[PDB]
Amino acid sequence: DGKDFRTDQPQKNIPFTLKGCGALDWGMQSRLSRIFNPKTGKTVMLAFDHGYFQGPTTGLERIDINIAPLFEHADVLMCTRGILRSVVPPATNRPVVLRASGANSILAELSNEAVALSMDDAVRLNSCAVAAQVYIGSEYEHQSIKNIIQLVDAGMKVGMPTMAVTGVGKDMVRDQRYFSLATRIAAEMGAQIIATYYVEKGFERIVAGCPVPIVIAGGKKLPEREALEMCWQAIDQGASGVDMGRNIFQSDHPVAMMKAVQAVVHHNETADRAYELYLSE
Amino acid sequence: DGKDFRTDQPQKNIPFTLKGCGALDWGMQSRLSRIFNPKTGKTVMLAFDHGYFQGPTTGLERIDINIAPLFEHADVLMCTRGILRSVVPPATNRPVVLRASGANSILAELSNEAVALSMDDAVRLNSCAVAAQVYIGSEYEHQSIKNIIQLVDAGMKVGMPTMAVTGVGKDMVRDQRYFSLATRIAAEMGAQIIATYYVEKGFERIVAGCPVPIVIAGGKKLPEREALEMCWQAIDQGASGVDMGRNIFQSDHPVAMMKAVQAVVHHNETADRAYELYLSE
Amino acid sequence: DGKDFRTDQPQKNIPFTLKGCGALDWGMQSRLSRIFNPKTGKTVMLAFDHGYFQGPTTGLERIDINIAPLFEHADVLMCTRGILRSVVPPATNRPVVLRASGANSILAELSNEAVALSMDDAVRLNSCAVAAQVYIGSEYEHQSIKNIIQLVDAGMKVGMPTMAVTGVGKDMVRDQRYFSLATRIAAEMGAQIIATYYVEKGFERIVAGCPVPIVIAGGKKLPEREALEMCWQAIDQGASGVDMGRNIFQSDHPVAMMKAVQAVVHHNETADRAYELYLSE
Amino acid sequence: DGKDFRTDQPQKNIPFTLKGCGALDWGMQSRLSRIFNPKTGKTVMLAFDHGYFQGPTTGLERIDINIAPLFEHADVLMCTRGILRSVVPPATNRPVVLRASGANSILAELSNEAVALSMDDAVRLNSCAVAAQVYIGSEYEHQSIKNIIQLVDAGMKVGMPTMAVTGVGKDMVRDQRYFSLATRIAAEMGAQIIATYYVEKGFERIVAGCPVPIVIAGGKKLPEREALEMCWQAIDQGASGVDMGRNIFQSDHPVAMMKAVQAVVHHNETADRAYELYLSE
Amino acid sequence: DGKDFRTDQPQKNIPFTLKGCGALDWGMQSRLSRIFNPKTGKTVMLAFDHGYFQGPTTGLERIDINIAPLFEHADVLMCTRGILRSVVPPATNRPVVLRASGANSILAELSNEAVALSMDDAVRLNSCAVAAQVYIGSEYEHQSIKNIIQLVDAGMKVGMPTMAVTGVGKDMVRDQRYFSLATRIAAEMGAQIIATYYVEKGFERIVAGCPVPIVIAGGKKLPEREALEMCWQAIDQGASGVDMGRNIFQSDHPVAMMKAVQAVVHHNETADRAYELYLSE
Ligand SMILES: CC(=O)[C@@H](O)C(=O)COP(=O)(O)O
Ligand SMILES: CC(=O)[C@@H](O)C(=O)COP(=O)(O)O
Ligand SMILES: CC(=O)[C@@H](O)C(=O)COP(=O)(O)O
Ligand SMILES: CC(=O)[C@@H](O)C(=O)COP(=O)(O)O
Ligand SMILES: CC(=O)[C@@H](O)C(=O)COP(=O)(O)O
Repeated sequence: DGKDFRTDQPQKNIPFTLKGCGALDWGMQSRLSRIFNPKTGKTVMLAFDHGYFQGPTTGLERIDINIAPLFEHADVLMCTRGILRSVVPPATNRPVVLRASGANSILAELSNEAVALSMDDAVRLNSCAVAAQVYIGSEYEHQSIKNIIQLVDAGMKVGMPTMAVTGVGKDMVRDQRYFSLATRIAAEMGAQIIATYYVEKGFERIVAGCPVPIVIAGGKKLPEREALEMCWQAIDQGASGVDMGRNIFQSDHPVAMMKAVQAVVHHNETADRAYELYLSE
Repeated sequence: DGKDFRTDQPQKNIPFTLKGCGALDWGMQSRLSRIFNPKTGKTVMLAFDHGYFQGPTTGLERIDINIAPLFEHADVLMCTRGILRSVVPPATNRPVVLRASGANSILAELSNEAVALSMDDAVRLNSCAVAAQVYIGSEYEHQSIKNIIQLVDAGMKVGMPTMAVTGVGKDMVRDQRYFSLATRIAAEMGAQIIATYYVEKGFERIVAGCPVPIVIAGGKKLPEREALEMCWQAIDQGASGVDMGRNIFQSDHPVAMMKAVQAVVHHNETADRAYELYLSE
Repeated sequence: DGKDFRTDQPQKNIPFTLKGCGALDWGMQSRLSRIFNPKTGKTVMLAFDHGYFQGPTTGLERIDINIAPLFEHADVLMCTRGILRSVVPPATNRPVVLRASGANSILAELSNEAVALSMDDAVRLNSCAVAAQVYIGSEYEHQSIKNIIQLVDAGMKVGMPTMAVTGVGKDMVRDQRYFSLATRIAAEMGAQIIATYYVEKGFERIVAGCPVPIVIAGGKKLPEREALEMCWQAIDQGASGVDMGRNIFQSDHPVAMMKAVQAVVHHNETADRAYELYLSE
Repeated sequence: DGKDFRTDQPQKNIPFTLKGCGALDWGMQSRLSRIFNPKTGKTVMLAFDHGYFQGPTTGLERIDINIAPLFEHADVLMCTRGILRSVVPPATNRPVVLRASGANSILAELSNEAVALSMDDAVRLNSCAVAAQVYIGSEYEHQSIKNIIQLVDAGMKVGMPTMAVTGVGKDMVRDQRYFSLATRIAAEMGAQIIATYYVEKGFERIVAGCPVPIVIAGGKKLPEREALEMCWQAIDQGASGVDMGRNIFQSDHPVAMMKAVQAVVHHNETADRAYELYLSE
Repeated sequence: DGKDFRTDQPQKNIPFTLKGCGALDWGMQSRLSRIFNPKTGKTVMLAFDHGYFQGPTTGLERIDINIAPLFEHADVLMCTRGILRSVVPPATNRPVVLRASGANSILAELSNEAVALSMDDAVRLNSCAVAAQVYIGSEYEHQSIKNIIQLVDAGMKVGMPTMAVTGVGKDMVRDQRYFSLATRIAAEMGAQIIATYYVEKGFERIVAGCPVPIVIAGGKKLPEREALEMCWQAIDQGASGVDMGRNIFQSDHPVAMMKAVQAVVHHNETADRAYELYLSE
């Protein structure tokens, strides 16, 4: 009778502010919190998935020795289930984003992708999301959009987020009007995280037209403090993070490279004080 | 070129303020919005499912004649699929909460209920929610809780809210500590709407202790002037609406009783000016 | 001794008058009534699914912003699940018609569409109908019908209506004899809603030849006084509503435009007395 | 061109007037229409399923010999799948209603019934409806209603009507208050046809309180001049037909009895005028 | 090339050290890493599912106010789906252990539990594990074990860990020989996490005899200095962590108390360098 139900204190719902994800089930919003830091709304994603069509890329020839010491320093790991089960220790304890597409290679057509793992297996490995390429304007574009749909159709049954990454190929003009077309279609079809390329004009425009968080692709490795201005620019006009690739594992200062990348995204750091985490390491 | 992405304007998630329902999928939140008014957060639910174990209850002998003109002034209709399909015209265009429990009758033990319709048919009939009686303290309580468990498990797959109605047994009172026990376990098991009966002391402690909306059922017929004080009291110390059966259709002016409960719930009306326009019609 | 079954007054079924929808289950008839007002039998549909193959179309760069305040003034909203969950709040409380086709784009063949979301997810989102493009006379005409067939097969299990939208090419003469070919087949295939374009000669024959309701596609952006004339005569020749977009959200006065569209549709307003209080607020 | 769409003539829906069945899918409305003649809205059903718990009951020892010549003068046959496949020839071309309950007998508890055939097989047998006993007030009242629930849930997936037969005990009074309770519970649960017994006072009130068609069970053999008054009284009080087992096949002039029953049910003839067409044969 | 395959340096599998979990799939091993900290192999679990059969016990009347600020201090949360979706924010970003048993209450038999959630929904809710009570020696012991058997069966398909919690009666004077029975059977049946009570004589034989990790349940409220002696004694004698419900939300220093529990489990902190992790507030 002296117990306190606090009748004086009205119940009020606590808002979920991750962009365009305010009308999702708890679990899907839960997995998204593992990727996107709840304080920050952004992520630093470590991609080491390129072997799914490229093979032993420079720096991913040995995942266990040169990429293993880098896991602890990533917000979220991105790889394949083959790489995950083989060389990525479960005890590493980081959110994982699975490559669920493949059946392409650098010797044949690049857009000829199919779903590379079932949602059944994405769940069994306790994934936070699945990722697939969308290839608008390429030969097998129809199929590429269909891969997303199947993952999204499957993803809703289980609360598993889908990442659509807009994949450019051969000779294709990277501009804002294309990626605006490309990112939006993926988001329009239902993808909840978008991975894209930074564009020097109108990146502000691809993010705005995209209702859901947007992440940056690294591109080819530049000298180790390079376009952290790219990251800084990306974060400054709305990118929700970076899914950096070779730009990290091929850096010759891999643990010290991302301590730099953290700062630009979460620490709202100037691009040129990213070098203040220096390569004198 | 002439496009306006309003880059000056960051995208913002709009909070869903309905109590304990801020982390549900769009469709489930959508279904809750037909029932729970999105700007007042409350409901006036018309229950006439009483015949599912009582037969032709008084006021309910002819649903097509005496209840048909009331569909139109109700927020939500509550009946069985048998009544819904037979005499409730689809063109009524009101949210329906289906009675999904039964296999008991006033001739036997009354807590002896089982699921009376599959989620398949609730979806087929475009239900906004499914409802079942839970009988805490009764001979057959275990099964009644099991019914909700099944309905919630089935309901989550499809975005269908589940309503639990606290059916009291064998005069075991019917005080606050009992309804706190009944409502919370039900809410704990996963039901997003809870129907309970009003008590004259401490109804505020039942509402506060329940993580999801609580609406009260009308009970046996009272003088309409004694019955809107119940509504006024329930809503004022936190009820998120009403599920009023017999205090509507047993009255001499159900349509005028209608508006009066409506006046109390949504319009924050004091008790007797709601009947000061009960007799105005 | 106190019951009144009013045996003198026989039960009489109340007819469902919606054209060609008199032999449907309650739930399917229920869903059609959120869309078609049961008193007028008509609809005003706000289409903002344009981005599903076009990207950030002019007027849809910010759905979150410029088209969102217009939701309240539409009878039914039409969009994608990607857009719906991201930027359309559940509290909007409007019937939704989901874009259920896609995998095409402005860079490739435009008739090459596949089903873009499962019936599983349409239910989960509490859709009122699903829509797909049919491309009669086009390269992927066959597949476009197959998608329709597939949607009807899934919809019938669950009581969900399918809307067929006529897909035009850069090749095709738009006349009465053609839309009669396009609309009839879709209706013949099982579609309960057909979306087509107005023709200035013989539109009365397109309406007559279709056993189910016909709604108008918006067509190219017009001066608003041209689009209410488009609206008035089609409804004058039997149309059951509009599936309008750019004549509303590209208008520089979107809210004032739909009230003008409601009046022409519903209130049998002549187009130039509809313009009366087009300039209200 | 010379086509006649006769656009001056709007399409108008033709109502399905069968009581409480105006909101059913076409196929379900189709099956109910084979049973209930749409011109009279009534039926004469020849029930010979008695062997499912009674064994070779009197008059039914030889279905192939003393019941076979009666099929043609019946509107719909009611039997079990065992009798149907074995001794009822397919070429009979009459509607059949399958007994879908059993597993009881005259040597044990008579309410102890379970579902006796899957919906898979009712369809396989081109059934127009499935039937089960409901045993209100009995030991297995719970089970008997659950049997109905399972059949109605299954029937809705397939457009198969379910008939509920008020299985009554007994030490228990056959008054209107009982059949009103039994019939209402069954109809409320979803059964589209209810078979019950005629009572000399307030049967019209059993009819009025049931939203869906009511057909009467024949009961034990009466003098045929007495059974035509039961028929006359029942139809006069709102009943939609007959479910006549023993008052037909136990008569020594069964064919002439069904014509006598036909006259009362469809052609609205008096009992004493239907009686001299009971003779004449 | 620019390749470095380190042929001199063979790949080596990283051993997974969690007790009895060296033969599990990555995903299952992954989920256990969110619960048992990879540094220590230990956990501090915050249980507040008590209401699933007790209703609003003291400290749990309002989860959102007095339990919400504690999310910050446990390794893993243990609760129900009803509490989770309603009052636990996804942005909490915490490992969750769902209550997967219920259908009991304090007014009836307490061992009368059933499986309370589909594995489907635990996955949808991104659980790290599901938990159920085992009631060895009680009247409904059989079902409680089957509940465990079923959850593991569902879990093994999906890589979802099952926790078995030992449910005691006041039949039993509870000692070491008995909890040895309860813990072992469950682990034997397949549960990978075990919850037990401390016994002051022979707790060493329960942990050694249990092949999979054991966490101790707090039990009823005791003074914090000896309750931290419970934590120290259990952890020091091989227990792998705590599943601490009532002994935290008992304190007038709940928030400052778990740091005392925190330190003892993770750092092998002395019980009474721990009584005063009060300080200044
Ligand atoms: C198939 C791909 O697109 C990968 O190459 C990838 O996305 C990794 O990131 P980056 O290193 O390309 O930026
Ligand atoms: C147990 C019941 O009676 C339910 O049918 C119910 O909750 C309807 O409410 P009311 O009729 O008591 O107002
Ligand atoms: C496939 C489409 O393009 C439809 O979205 C459509 O045509 C209706 O909107 P409007 O663009 O005609 O106004
Ligand atoms: C199994 C039955 O009892 C029903 O098939 C039935 O009611 C037959 O009619 P009657 O034998 O009562 O005339
Ligand atoms: C039977 C219970 O009460 C469980 O819920 C439990 O043991 C949780 O921890 P504590 O209450 O022992 O601290």
